[PDB]
Amino acid sequence: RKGNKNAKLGSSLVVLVQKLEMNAKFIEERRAKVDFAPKDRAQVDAFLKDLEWEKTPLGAYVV
Amino acid sequence: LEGQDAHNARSDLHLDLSFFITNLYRSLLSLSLNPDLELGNNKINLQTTTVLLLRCLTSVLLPPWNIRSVPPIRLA
Amino acid sequence: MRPLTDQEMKIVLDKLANYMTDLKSLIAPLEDGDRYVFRMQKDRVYYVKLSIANIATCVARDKLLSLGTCLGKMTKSGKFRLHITALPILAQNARYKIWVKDNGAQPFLYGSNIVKAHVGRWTEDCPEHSGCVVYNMADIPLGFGVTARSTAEARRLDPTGIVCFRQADCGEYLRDE
Amino acid sequence: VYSEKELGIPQLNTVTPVGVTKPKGKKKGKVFVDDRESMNTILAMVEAEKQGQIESKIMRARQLEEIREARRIEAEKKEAERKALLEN
RNA sequence: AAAUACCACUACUCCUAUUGUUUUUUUACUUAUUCAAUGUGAAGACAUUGUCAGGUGGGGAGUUCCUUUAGUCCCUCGAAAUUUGAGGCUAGAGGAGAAAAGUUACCACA
Repeated sequence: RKGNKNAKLGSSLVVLVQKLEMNAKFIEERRAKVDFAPKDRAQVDAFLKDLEWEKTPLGAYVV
Repeated sequence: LEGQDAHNARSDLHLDLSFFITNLYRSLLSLSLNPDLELGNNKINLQTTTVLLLRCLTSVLLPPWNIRSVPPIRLA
Repeated sequence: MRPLTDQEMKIVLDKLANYMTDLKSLIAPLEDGDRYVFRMQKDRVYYVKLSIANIATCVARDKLLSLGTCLGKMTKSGKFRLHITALPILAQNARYKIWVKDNGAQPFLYGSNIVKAHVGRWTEDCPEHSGCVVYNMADIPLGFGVTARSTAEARRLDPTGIVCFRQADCGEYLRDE
Repeated sequence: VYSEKELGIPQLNTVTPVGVTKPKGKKKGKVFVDDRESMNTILAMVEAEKQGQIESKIMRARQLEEIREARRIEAEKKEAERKALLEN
């Protein structure tokens, strides 16, 4: 959109990229408070085992 | 600019590589998603784009001259 | 509050280019469609976000006391002078910068001129009367000024000899207390 | 030595035009530089006299060209503003 | 502060149910609306837009309000209950005009 006229693919990719950005942001807020010194990585090794693949915005998208 | 005479000429001759550094910085992502990186005594004429990228990055981050003067912001 | 005029902008940018390399960096647009603009309250120039200036427009002129970062003051004769409040922006974009030891950092903070007996690191190829931001050995922005001699002259200079002329130091924050 | 501003010296018309001069002791209308393009052109001129002498002819030409492009963009934006405020 | 026996009233806080009202948030769909074309397609109840109440206005056009003092204990708003604060009235005192102007037992130079 300065190509083709395939608005179906256009809309599908715009919603895809919006959801990818939302998931990246979601990772920002839940990772902003994690300590990752190079000799102590307990929090990052215990980061998100307790969350299942439907809570994430991209999980909702994919399901 | 990594030639000796040009290095000593730098300030007098107004030879600034800020444009090249910024261009490499802005093109890193496009090169990362490029699919033809490895589709390939010389110091310039190198057949592989990833080899060229390592030469650029070595010149920038690890220059032969003033290696302990590189801006930390650039390095990071 | 009002924007700067053409002559005022020219003078302010002349001083800022005397002390810095890149100024399109200062006036460049940001990600959120916002940019840094210049404002004037009383006889002082303020480096501010456009959004902050627009949202501070509602404040009355006689009751607005500061905005963004105070960059300096326009003198009675129409001459701009920078400030230790303007030190940070000079720190991001300094052209020439001179480091001093602790035994010279304390004198500079008291308000003295830098000496090569205090210097511990130089900037190569520095003209005689240029723009140098004074740091300590911990890369802490300590002040700014104009150097007195070139690098070669300072090296061949007497260890007890003035190398830089002080214009502002961080001790003025103990003035305005 | 006394300043030409202090002395009441009339402006003289030369190859550099005087233009429409303003009456003395009256309201000199303040034109404001708050546009990104106007800041660009003023900045380009300032950096030009700050850098000064360049050995390379192409480098000098590029410096002059960036100043010219700044003026061109400023003029275009001002003309567009004129059109916008004259029609709408 | 308030004292419990006796028996009367309504006052909040937290929950439940249906025999009902509204408002807000998220999501879904097009008919509001936005964009492209000529001899129908896309986005979407969000934007955009409009009306009032206001704040700032060193810019443009036109012309030449608060604070203090003393008083009647005269009126309104706010607060606490057994008293106050802010305004209101009477008349003294403060604040040709964005070009610049005035001023200092101060600094630097001459």
